[PDB]
Amino acid sequence: APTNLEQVLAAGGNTVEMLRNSQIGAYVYPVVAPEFSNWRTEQWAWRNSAVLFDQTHHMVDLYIRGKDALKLLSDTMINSPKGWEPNKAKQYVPVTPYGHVIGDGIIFYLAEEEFVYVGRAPAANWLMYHAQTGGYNVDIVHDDRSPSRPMGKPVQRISWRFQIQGPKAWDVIEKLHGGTLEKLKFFNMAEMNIAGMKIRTLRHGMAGAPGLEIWGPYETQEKARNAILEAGKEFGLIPVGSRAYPSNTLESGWIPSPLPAIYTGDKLKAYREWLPANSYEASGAIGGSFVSSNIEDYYVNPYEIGYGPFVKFDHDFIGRDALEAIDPATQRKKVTLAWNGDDMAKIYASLFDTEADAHYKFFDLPLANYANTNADAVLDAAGNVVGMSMFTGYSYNEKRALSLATIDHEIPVGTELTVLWGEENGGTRKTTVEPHKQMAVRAVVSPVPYSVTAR
Amino acid sequence: APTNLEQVLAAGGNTVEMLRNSQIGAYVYPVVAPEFSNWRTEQWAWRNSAVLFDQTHHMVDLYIRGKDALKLLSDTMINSPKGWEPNKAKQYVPVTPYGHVIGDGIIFYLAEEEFVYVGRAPAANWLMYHAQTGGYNVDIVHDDRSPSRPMGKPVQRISWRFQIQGPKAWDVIEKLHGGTLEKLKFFNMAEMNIAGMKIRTLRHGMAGAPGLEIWGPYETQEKARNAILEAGKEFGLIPVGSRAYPSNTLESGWIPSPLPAIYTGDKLKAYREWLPANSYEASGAIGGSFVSSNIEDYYVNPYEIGYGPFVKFDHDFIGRDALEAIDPATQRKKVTLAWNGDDMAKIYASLFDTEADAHYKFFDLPLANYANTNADAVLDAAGNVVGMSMFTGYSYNEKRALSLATIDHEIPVGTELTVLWGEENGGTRKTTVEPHKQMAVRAVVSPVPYSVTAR
Repeated sequence: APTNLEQVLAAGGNTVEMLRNSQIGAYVYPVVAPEFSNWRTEQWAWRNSAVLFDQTHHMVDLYIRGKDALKLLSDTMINSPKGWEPNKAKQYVPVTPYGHVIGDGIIFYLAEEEFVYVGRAPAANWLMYHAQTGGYNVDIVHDDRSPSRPMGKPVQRISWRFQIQGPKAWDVIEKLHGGTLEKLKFFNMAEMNIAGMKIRTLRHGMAGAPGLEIWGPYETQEKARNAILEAGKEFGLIPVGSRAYPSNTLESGWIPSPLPAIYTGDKLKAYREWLPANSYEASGAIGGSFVSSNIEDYYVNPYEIGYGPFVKFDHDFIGRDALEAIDPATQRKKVTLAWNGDDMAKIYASLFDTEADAHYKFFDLPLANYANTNADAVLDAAGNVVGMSMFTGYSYNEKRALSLATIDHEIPVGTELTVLWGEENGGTRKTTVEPHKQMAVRAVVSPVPYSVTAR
Repeated sequence: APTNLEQVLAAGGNTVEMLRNSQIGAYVYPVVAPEFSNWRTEQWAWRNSAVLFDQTHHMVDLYIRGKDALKLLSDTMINSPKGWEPNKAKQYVPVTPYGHVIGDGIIFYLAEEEFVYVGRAPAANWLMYHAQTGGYNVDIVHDDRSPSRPMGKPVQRISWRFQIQGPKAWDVIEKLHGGTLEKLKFFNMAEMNIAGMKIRTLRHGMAGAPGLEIWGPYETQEKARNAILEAGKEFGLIPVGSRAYPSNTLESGWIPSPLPAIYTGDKLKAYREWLPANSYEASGAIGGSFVSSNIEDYYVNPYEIGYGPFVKFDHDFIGRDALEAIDPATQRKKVTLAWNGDDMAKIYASLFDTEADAHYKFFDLPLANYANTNADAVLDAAGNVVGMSMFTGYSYNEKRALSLATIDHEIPVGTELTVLWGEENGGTRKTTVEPHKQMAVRAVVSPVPYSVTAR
């Protein structure tokens, strides 16, 4: 009977309990082969040779055109619009009237009155809601991420999207281009040659080496991919599969999975009435050890997950007054947590114990998340909750399990905290969750992007 | 330049070195979603509730029709053809003139002069070769297994193929049928109702409970699957994904991956000249610790992997004289090996050691194979090679790592052997293999199908 999120919550009991017991299953990175060689060698190659990341399938694309497109973005983003011209992209971050992050994605300024958003569903949904109901003179084409389990059905996108990354990425890029390619400033857009095509580019990079994101119409996907793989053999470039790909951010530092902070607040009710009952927001899941009965305790604001530097009070935008009220120097801070190797060994050892009543929560490799939104409690030595761990996995490059977290600002790097791993009472009813007992895992606060920190 | 296997071997150096360093990558179970809930709960359900196995995509189908179809099978199988009539299936096992297993699969006797083979490529290739060159009045339609990495392209098969299994499987089956369904003898075929369709059935089962394999034309796949999932909710039936599915045989006892024993022998040269250069046989891979320079040391005969009882000297068949020369009571025997939990913990612990020069070979869960054909040496206390371990993984039902092996006949159950896990010299050049060091893993000989054995 419910058709929108507001009706789902009215009928669904406590919002946290619903989300933490959702039947949605895993958050899937679709369609791309799980592995091409193996996830360990694929992780190694983005730090030691070169890789082709296939980003064609796991993100929502919004094609936004019209007289009011730039206004729609300016009205809804914390980012400065001042001086923004075609061929520059931004990491679009919208907040609610209450100052909390809704989501984020990349907004490409393609030409006059032509933009494309690329990212998870929540910030796309917010843009569509405002384009539809806010009176904007704008046309939107929504191209959903691909189906999680296509089961043999054909898959289409409007565009393909790849990245070429790694210490030898620029060598591959210039080999493809046919000569020297200028390294522009980060997120500036241009073009390059690939097999006689003019391919638009976005200056990117990771682990201290420049790279590119590239895209084009879906029909040229194979033509481009085969040229990249062929030219890159000289430099050891290998394609990366969907098993290894999402673990890259454990090293790069981007938290992809903030809870869309839209479940409460009278000013957000019209949005809850617009969001479908089968939306990401209504159907998705929360996993991990952090327990509150108030869904607001799962919200983050931009300063807490690293977007403080993007906030610019130089344009009107939703949530501006709330952000101006915040003191940036007392906000929780994004860190990397380096999980203790002995504790990791203990977690895995418990899978092979034939006599114990229970084992510790299965920690998949290289990505251990088991919901759309991840929320593990971070504790100090006295047992206080001092942060929230939001994305969890393992780097073959570091031989460490790692998570991205937001913790109280005064905690110095090198501090050993604990992350409570697993859920309470044998686990929630999520279909990703097998019965298990919890473990406090020792974790050292480290910088973001990750760098090795003595304890 | 090479067009067939014979030319590949002539140009490729030592056959073992080629196969053990092949660039083919992983042996993939295609198209079916890796997980629907999670592989641990999916494994648990085939022993505690019910499951839908989706077998539509990982096997080759041969549709064999004609006056000489039955003769073609009789001439090539060790199995007795005596008294074989429509609506009985057999596990077809062909051997070479030298007595060695080529492969195996299920042959359905559908009607007069109508058969279908379902299994891995090698026994299908053998059938096609004999149908094409042996003078048989027979027509064959070859329907390949689905692509390993479809990457969004549409996937078609002629038939869908499911199994319904688990202790509550028969309850689900009878709910679908609309009433009582007679349990026929194993591998006898009949029919059942599913959503108003007449669905052909194959009597099957596992873990002491009866089940069915069912099939139909590809176009009714969804209609059947949705009815099965709907009727099975009452009994806790869940679909199984492609990550958990191939690990079922570690409990059931079937070794899927004998090396096709066709690389040597003058009587097999005509077959090597017929096999394409991109065949399973030419392009595939051998992985594991067992090292010989003679590819024949990787061969098995039917008595060594459990098909001795199928051998019937009551018809003419290829390899009959070689099998009659063998003494069945001195042949190596198929067993399950129960890997030591402390050693498993040590294998996994090494992934989290930031200071060690090397770690042990990654042991994926729940299936740890890293080639088409698996060959790990099994050692006794004195260091002698006493068997070959051929399929490796982990059962959440047992909380044990397990492998299927063939070992010297005189080794009693309960004996603790070792399996050498990993490859030598840092590992072969297979793309599934990360750099690693070896470990001798303690393993207790146990019966097949697996049952817990005190040491």
